[PDB]
Amino acid sequence: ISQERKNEIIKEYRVHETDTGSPEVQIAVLTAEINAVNEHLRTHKKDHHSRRGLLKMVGRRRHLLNYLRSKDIQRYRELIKSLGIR
Amino acid sequence: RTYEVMYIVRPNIEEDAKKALVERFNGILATEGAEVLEAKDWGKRRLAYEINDFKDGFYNIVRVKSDNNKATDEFQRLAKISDDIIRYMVIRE
Amino acid sequence: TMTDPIADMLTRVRNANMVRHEKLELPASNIKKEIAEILKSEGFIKNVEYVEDDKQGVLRLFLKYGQNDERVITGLKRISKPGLRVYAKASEMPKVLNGLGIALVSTSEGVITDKEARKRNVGGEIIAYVW
Amino acid sequence: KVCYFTANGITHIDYKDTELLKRFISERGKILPRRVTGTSAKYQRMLTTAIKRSRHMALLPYV
RNA sequence: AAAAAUGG
RNA sequence: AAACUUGAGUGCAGAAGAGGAAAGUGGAAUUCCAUGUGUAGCGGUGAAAUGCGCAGAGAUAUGGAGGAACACCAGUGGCGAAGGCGACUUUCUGGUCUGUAACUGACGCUGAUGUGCGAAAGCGUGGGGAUCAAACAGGAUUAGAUACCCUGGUAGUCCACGCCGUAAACGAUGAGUGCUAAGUGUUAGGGGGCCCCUUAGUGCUGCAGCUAACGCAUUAAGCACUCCGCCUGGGGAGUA
Ligand SMILES: [Mg+2]
Repeated sequence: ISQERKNEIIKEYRVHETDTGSPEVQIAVLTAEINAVNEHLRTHKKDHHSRRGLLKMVGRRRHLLNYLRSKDIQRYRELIKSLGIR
Repeated sequence: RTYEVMYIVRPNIEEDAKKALVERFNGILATEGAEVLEAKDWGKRRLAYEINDFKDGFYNIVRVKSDNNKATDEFQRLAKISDDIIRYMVIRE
Repeated sequence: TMTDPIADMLTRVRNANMVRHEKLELPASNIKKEIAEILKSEGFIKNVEYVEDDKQGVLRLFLKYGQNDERVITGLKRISKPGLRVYAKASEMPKVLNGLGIALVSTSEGVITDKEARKRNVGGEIIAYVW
Repeated sequence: KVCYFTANGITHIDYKDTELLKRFISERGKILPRRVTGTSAKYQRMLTTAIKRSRHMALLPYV
């Protein structure tokens, strides 16, 4: 995604101002990247090399989601219903 | 996003026909929301090798800026169809 | 990743002893500090210093070499490990090198040597052997 | 030895700079090797790309 | 850089 | 249960790359075709012959058709998990490295079962077809020659979509982490005065230590800890 769109996402999902590394921010950015690569692959099906990075991103987002659900259930539920990633 | 389009017109083009052709192709490069930053002509130059059996060619340089490449794609399609432009190339930067 | 800081510290000591280095800086922890202090008290290392820096802190060991440059520490062996933990009773406390070595133990009465464990009549997790 | 681009400070090679490219092209048109021309690898890559572009645009010859 | 097998 | 920032990620500033997918454009050469000139061979081998040519071949000059691969650059160079990736242009897209220390605050490592990719050959449907070339056919060699050599030549080699899932798929060396003398080249960075320091790779030489030896040696085959896979004499047999 463009750095402008990434800035928009981090602004939207940041817990507080100057927050870029929160699990919410990271998993929202990962969701955006995952969707972008999915749209790429729909046209370029045989891009196995790209799909591998997509799968790595999916796994990182899942581990972030697991950590968030372990630390704060309410935040996890709110975030997943906000991003539509369940 | 910037683009430099270089093309070669056949050496046996009359002045008026060449002017019409360059005007048409500059307009093509300008159509699809693309602003022609600057177009210029390097004159007729010797080709390093014969292209379509021509030893010379009129070299046209154009620089155009756009957020997409529809103008460049139309230019390339019409240059392929044209038998007056011998060579063309588009460089991003 | 790192999985046994005690083993890492013992291996640092072993490698430095092999190369005949004089000092040794390692990341610090309470168990490591107690092990180092036991080593100093028993005479296997010359000195121990603690640097209360940022992050974790640092332990600076100074090793001891006898006359003719002979190495005082012959060997260190991790006994209890993350993959398999070993505990012993007071009556089953092992003697390292027929008593010429020490077994560092972790007990309810603090981490001590096997001699102290036998004297106080306690057991615990046998951290390591040093001879 | 020294690299021409590193010494002159030029950080870009233009494929329409035929006068410059002729310096590193061979008599028959082959691209002179880096170990002979003294150029760096970083700028050797740019030089090769520029030379191939120029060949495509007929500024420079293939043979 | 023609071809020249085998031997309880 | 509560704190921390070193691990692990995120932000910001940069860097290089044959990393991948899809279109487009070039030049050299091979083959074939059409003409002009011109004639007794060309081709090939150790030597020959088959073959092509005298119905005009081969050679030579001009043009046309088509397929495939990208000379030079090119380098123990680069990129990728591996297989692999080398003309150029554009579009989409993955990963890696360097420097700050705003940010999250252990979110990590490994990984049975699963799920995907995976050279070449091969298979199915459709297309394409220059070159090369299993099978095959001649010609040679030979005691024989179901070969090596020569002249041809089909599948295939190419493309799209499916399948197959194997290689000495090799560094015959699982992954992660930390510690342990040095000398020297190279790739991408960074800091300090041609020089010094430093991060990440990629090579060579070389201590301690290890090894049956050969050798390895900060890119360990050394010293350690975690997880996984695997071995237990040869054959039978990777067979039933
Ligand atoms: Mg015999």
